[PDB]
Amino acid sequence: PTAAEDLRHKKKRLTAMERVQLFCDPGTFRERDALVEHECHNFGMEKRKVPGDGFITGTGKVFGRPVFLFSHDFTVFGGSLSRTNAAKVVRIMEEAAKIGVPVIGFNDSGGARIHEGVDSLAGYADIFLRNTLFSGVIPQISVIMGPCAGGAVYSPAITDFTFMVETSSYMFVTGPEVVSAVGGKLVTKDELGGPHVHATKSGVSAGTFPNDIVAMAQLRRLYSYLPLSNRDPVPVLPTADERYRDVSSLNTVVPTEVKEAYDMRDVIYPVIDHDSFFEIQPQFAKNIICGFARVEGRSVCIIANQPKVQAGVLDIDSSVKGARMVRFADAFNIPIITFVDVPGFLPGVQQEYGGIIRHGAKLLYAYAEATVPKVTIITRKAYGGAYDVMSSKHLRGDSNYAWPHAEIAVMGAAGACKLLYSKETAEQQAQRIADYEKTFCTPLSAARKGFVDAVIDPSETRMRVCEDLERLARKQLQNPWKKHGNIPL
Amino acid sequence: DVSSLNTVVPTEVKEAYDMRDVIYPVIDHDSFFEIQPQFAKNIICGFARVEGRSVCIIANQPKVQAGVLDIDSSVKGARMVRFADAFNIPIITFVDVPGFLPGVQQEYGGIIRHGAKLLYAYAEATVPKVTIITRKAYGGAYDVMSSKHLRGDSNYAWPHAEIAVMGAAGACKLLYSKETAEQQAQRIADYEKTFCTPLSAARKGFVDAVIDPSETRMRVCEDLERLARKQLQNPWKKHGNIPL
Amino acid sequence: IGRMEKALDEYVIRGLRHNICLLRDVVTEPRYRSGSITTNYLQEQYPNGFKKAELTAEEMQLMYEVAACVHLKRERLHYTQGTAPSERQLYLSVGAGQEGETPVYVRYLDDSHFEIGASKHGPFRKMEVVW
Ligand SMILES: O=CCCCC[C@@H]1SC[C@@H]2NC(=O)N[C@@H]21
Ligand SMILES: O=CCCCC[C@@H]1SC[C@@H]2NC(=O)N[C@@H]21
Repeated sequence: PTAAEDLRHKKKRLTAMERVQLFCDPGTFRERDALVEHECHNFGMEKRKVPGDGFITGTGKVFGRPVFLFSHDFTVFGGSLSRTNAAKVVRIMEEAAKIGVPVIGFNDSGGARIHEGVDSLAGYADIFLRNTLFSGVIPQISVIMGPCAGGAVYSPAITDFTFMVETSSYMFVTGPEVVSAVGGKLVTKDELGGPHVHATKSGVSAGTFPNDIVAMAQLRRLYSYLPLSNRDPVPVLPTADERYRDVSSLNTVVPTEVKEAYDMRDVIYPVIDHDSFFEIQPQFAKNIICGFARVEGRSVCIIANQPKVQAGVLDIDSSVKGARMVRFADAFNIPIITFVDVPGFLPGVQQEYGGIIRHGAKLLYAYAEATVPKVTIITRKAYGGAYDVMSSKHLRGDSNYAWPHAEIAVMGAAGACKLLYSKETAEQQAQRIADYEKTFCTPLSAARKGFVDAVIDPSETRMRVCEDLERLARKQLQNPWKKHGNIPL
Repeated sequence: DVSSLNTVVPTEVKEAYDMRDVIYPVIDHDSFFEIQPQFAKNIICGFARVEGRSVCIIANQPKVQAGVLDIDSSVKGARMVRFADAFNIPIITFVDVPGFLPGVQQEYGGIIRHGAKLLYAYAEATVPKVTIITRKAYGGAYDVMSSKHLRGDSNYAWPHAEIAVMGAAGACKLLYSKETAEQQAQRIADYEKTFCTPLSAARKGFVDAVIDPSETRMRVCEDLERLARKQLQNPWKKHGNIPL
Repeated sequence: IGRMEKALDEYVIRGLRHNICLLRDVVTEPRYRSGSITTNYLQEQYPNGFKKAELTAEEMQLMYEVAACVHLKRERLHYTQGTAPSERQLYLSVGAGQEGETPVYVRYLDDSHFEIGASKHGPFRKMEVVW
């Protein structure tokens, strides 16, 4: 019996129920509500009632841990929401708020249902309020499998992570017809809101998958990292890997020349456990890396610069990416580990015309507000305000480390030499820049002041990180009483 | 395996059955401790274990007086629910009620006060609740016996249930004042067919799902395992004001 | 030679390419094990570029079995406490077009022992994998 799904598969596409079956465990899905009708009675809609009413909501179970989910249905009315569709979603989110369980939704709606009038707006508003209230209480993940247009786009935005499917998905606020009507330009749906556009240009989508099957397979892996609720502790899984594994290849990663580049992944991979990195937003703002990883069987958060791309310089997009990652990680009590290599901020008129001052402050706010244990490692250099922003010791950092060839200075040697000698005799470059770099572009001064705990061999990083992260397991820090902060938007 | 539940409910609507035949299969073997066994026999209350954890049982009984709510039954159920909630004990209820007991003595004795106690106890409670509607639920009795709107966790019904405002006769009378005589035969049957069935209540969203009677143990164990860590709180009060 | 064969496969090199495939193919060739060779041997046996020899049916079957065992072992790691499975039915097929769908079972009787078979109600072999 394979009835009524032949029409769907013929278009090389899967069904909502099949997606739900693929996500959860083999036999642990219990559909909650299945016999519900729209009761519209307008515009010749009194007929063609549907039992499911276009939504599939259940409970399920992943890796032995509970979950909640819902999936849109494209065959029935195009997946449009109504006064009645939104009730099921509201009930699921409320139940997942009472119990410490997350929510995952597979969006496929074609837009609002016009035949209901303003009831669709009512349902949208209720879903928006539930998302707003419960953000930071239970993790929310959203996946977009098909078209997603109109005002329905906003609820995925408030969710913590949004993923996209490559061939047959798109998302935008207004359709290309209106764009043609007002501006006069003919742009296709994919050219407007395709997965690539949101992966590279707008920065909304947190990832892209080639197929639905791969999407489910990796969504399970992502779910294996998250904590169940706000009050539950960070999960710890058994692992045969051990902190005594030898990592001596880190002694040679940093080149002896100051103008040559290297890949920061060569430093990230040895420290964490084998094959346990899940990069977030891999194709957007490549000069910074963010993602999840495990250290001795417990999930941690990774944020590191990359001198491979644009000399590892902070920017607007990198600031937004890092700020969102830090805020989410702190909201759910996940340790943060950072690797620092920054020469400063990206210079340019477009930057000031785009508001670098606002955006660069977001990362600093996220780092200063955080109360989870932090570990910082300075590999090569840290200059100016970039050193302050990237989790400096003064921002209530727990432990800070440096490598023997690091440099921590106010600015580059040339600018310091220029400002320290206004009209000093010519040729001052040769006998002053070298001396200043020798005397003050070294971690000795910063260690004398007390800004780094110790200068360590690069081969001891795994040992030190495991020791510190084990000791810091029970830190309790609290901020002054506030209704909420006022972050620079 | 519990497949004997498929046959407990008779196919006639005027025949009676023993609710213990439904209570005993779901709970673990030889683990029932009835409370007040000889008083207000139309309602059963007691303690029982489900998968090794103690729960509270409150069910109607159509054997005695057609399973009709009353003063004494209301007091008994109210006290049991209040005690069970005070100490964080899950509550499981089985529903079969045609309404309240009609009589002058009842109003002369204050049915209004006493019947409100059970409703207050059910609404105030914050422990996980599971409700199963076997055959019927009419009028305010459906509201009182842990309906889904009183912050109930999960509600289930059996395929031959009935959830209506009142009996078919009264509805037919009120819906057609002076309609042509013999209206009984071609109206009561139609109304009972169309609206005395769980399809309408399922359409509205008042029952989670319609289940086979053989899956009750599975569903109850699953729900009671999942609901182990619910945290609900009432608004701040020095204390309530229950109708004494 | 056998020693070399075995020792070639245990040389883990990551971060750059190498010619171990050529050495393996040359050693495994029956011409090399015949006893005598020549100095024009290489280009005589490699006329157009280089193309590594393929796998026989039993080798590919063994690779399938080991892949299924590894998949199950790594799957059991992620589950919490005792809520973990012990048997599945997998469908292995190499290539982008699923060439040669081979149903496989697995039982995981111990930490490093399985009961691989064709499917359910099929004879089992009880191989061993240590990884
Ligand atoms: O010496 C002249 C140019 C030096 C730029 C050095 C890098 S480029 C971006 C960033 N902004 C700075 O002031 N320094 C760094
Ligand atoms: O049809 C006439 C009598 C129907 C009574 C049905 C039962 S008796 C007690 C309870 N109260 C009602 O209104 N209906 C039920």
